[PDB]
Amino acid sequence: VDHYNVAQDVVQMLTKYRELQDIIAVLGIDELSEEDKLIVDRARKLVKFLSQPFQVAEVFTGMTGHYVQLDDTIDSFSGLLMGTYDQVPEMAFYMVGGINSVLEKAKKMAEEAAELEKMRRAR
Amino acid sequence: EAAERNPTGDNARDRLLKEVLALQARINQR
Amino acid sequence: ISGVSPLLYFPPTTTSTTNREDQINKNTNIAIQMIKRYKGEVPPHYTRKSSATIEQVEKEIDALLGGAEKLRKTSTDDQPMDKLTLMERCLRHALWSYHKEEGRYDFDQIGRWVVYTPEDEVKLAQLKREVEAKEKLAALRKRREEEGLPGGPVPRINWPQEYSSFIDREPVVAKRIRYDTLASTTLERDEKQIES
Amino acid sequence: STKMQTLHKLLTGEVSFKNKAPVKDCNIVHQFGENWATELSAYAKTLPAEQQKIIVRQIARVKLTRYTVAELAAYCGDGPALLDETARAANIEQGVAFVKAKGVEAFEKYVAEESTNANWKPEEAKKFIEDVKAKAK
Amino acid sequence: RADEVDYTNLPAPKPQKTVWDDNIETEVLRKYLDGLSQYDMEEAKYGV
Amino acid sequence: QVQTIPMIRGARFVALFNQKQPSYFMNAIVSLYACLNGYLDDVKVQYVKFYEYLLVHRDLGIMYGTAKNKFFYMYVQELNYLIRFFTLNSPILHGELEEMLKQHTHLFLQHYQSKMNAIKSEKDVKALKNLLYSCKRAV
Amino acid sequence: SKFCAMMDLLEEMQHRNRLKPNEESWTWVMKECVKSGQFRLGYCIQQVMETECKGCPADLVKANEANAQKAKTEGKEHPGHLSQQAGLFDVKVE
Amino acid sequence: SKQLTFISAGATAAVLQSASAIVSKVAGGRVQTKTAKEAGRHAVVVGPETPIGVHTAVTEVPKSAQDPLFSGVSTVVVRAVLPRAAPDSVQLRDALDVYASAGIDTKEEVRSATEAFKKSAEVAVGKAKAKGVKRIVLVVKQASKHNCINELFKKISTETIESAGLTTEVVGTAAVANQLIVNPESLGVVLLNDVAATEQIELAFAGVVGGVSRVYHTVEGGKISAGHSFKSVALAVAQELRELGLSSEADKVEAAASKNPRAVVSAL
Repeated sequence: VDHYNVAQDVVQMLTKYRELQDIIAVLGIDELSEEDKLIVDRARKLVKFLSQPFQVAEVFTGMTGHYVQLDDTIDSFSGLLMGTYDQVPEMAFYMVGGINSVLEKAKKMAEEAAELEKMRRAR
Repeated sequence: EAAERNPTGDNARDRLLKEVLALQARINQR
Repeated sequence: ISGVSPLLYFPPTTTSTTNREDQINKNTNIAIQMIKRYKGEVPPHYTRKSSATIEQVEKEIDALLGGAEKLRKTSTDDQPMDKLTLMERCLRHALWSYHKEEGRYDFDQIGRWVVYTPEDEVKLAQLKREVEAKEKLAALRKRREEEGLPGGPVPRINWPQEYSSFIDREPVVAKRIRYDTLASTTLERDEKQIES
Repeated sequence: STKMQTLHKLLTGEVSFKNKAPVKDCNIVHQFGENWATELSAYAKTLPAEQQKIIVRQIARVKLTRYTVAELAAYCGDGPALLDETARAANIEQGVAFVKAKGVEAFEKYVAEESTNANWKPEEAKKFIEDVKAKAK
Repeated sequence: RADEVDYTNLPAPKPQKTVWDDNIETEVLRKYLDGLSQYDMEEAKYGV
Repeated sequence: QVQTIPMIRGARFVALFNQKQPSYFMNAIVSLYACLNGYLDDVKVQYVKFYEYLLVHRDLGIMYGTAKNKFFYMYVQELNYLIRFFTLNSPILHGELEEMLKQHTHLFLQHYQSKMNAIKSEKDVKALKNLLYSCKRAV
Repeated sequence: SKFCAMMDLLEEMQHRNRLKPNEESWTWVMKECVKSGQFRLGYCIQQVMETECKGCPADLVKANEANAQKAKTEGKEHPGHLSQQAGLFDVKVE
Repeated sequence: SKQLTFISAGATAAVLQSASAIVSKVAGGRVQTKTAKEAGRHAVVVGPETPIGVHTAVTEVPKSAQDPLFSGVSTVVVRAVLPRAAPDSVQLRDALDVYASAGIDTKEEVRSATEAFKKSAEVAVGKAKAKGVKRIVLVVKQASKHNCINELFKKISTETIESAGLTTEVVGTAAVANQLIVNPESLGVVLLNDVAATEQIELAFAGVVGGVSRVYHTVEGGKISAGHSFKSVALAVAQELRELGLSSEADKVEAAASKNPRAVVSAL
């Protein structure tokens, strides 16, 4: 039942995202409501989060692949829909496998940007 | 007021999520 | 049930003593035991600033509110209240809270002079059912005692069917033992002792 | 041939059931028939001595597995060879207590029900009910 | 001469949840009795 | 958006037509009659399934100690052949039918819909959705 | 259910064969309700007989009331699970 | 002069009387036999019920008393025993699981349970190291009721064992019991969590092997013998006499137990 509910919610959110994409093409991305400016964000992370690196492509693309278990998939998407991961950057979900990969990539991004600030603050 | 008075795999995600966001706040500070 | 058994099955009616008094008294030892740990320490003793009985206080309140009956005027719930109404509400609320804490569960007046939040109505409804449920159970177990039946609740089961669909005797055996032992024991607890 | 080979492997522990269910006297009878012991013993004779000894030992252990854990703990304290007699005496004693408790006719009906629930033969039930009655007096 | 049977396949013992008579005693022990039923089903599935 | 009486009742009827398993004759006809007579006007469209589930399986009148009918209760499955012989607009069954419907509607609006309209927590929102899905799939 | 079987037969007699049930036909329904113990159904039949037939037999009415009181004394007036209170997030929709 | 302490825990008077007769006839009166309810040394406990003051419940397969059916088997079954309170009081094994459901604080009980499990784990790993096995088998009842005591047991037992460098394999009660009775040679060291079912399994194994004496390690530090049947009690007495420094008497009792289990007293 949880799997079915999560899948339907994702589909509904994606459908709403397409409808909102029509309106951001009319009034720019502010003029919708607060709710439809949180739907867009969590539904611009779902789209980025649906991409997965395949182990078969390790040689060509270099990046190591991921095999996401079904249990992880349901929880990972379920948490995103509720809004638990509303502070993670959008790009952390692009070509990553599982929720843990999202978090580790966030560490590598937050720490990476830390050096950039110390550089840009200095020099 | 009473609620304030009173107070494993999922913990790791919470730890990482908290720690991940900990640096995001620190970078903003300085 | 695969495999003819090595032995028959018989009722596990081993010990006959288990007198309800002793078992209930043992049940009373557990109840007092768990409650003390849950609650902790008995709160520090408090000395009354004045001496007065609850009955005396209630009589004084009745006398105070009786002289203003003619002056007292009713009004719509949404309309502002009067001094007499406010005094009556406060006094009755305190009195009935004290009574409910003591044990005088007179719901008719508690629902009037204490209910001011829908949460309060919820609590009253939950409490009202609980008291009635205990009364019926005590009467039922008294009537059950009058009828000399095992106190422990009996699951509606046909054990001849149980062995049939089951594949082995061991799970069925134990299941019989548990319910049979449950039926033998009575789940009553000492009343006055707990209230002390 | 396949049945005997599968039974030998199962008793040896090499191959377990589909659901990893315990290899009890109940489950072995479930999948290999009522007289699995007889056919297995005859088949084992076509095997070297070591395998024959293992088959005999495993069969004996399986027969001991025919009792529940509680019965084994209560009755098998003084060895397995004396388990059957001790259990029978304990079973007989329970019958005597029941007879002295709730008469005989009800006990006769109860024995009939238990024999029905135990898959026991009418002769064994009659032998048991007669023995307990004789023990009473 | 095709496959005959998988001797290593037992039927799973189909558990049945014990049902208690609907009385006031059951209402009082509704939580108590439900736990026993759950324990019974767990025992049946695992075996003991 | 002008919403007249026909529009409201039509929308509720469409929501009720959503089914997964066949519905017993008594349950289906009773629910249709309630919607037809406007008892569901105050009930939100998304909550119609939950309202129907309570009406059929549960009984709020018995729950909140406000029962006055003698025979017309939804747990009496034998009324199906009396409803099929007399009609729910008979002098015999019409009087009790209205009473239980009015009590059920009043209790539902007072207790359930009011709370459902006061949910903002994300966890509560998710819980409410799961409840609605279960109700939709079961009456 | 005997009551369901008999009511269906009356429906066939009334709505399809166009034959009006007589007092005897309705008195075989009331007897079953008393015998079965379905006092709530007996109430409806009692009104049915009074509305259509020349009243209801007194003995059956009194017997039906007696069954209702015994259930009331024994706490069986309504199914038990219906009286259990439940909230918005506590109703275990199945 | 010397004293042997007899503890009775759910044992029929016949077994206790037989034990008293055996010791009196074999010892000859040099060592007195006093009865009590708790002891730390020179103690024999008769009856299935666990006595008060024991934290480990180890049992092995003695070479001398091996049944012909179980010849050559070598497996050590250690049951962890939590501290035992008065019969009326709630036992720790049950309090640790029900108080959590009731919301009561469970800090002291957890601490006491942790200490007992650590001691039991230390005993189990010591036996495993002595025997040379690399992995031990933990046994936990998978009932939903025991969803807290077992969880702590696994959390602590695996922690201590992994710290020692050995492996742990968790299993239930039915599967292990069937394996131990049917194919016990595939298990070297098996630890059992403190549950009634585990106690029955330990008794069943101690009896099916041919009747043995279980060793209980107490809080005070020591080993006390435990039996439940005529043969098991006789072996327990024989081991106890051996500990006191009596070899010939111990051998005679062991020989009598092997020959005539139910009537050792008359046999010797």
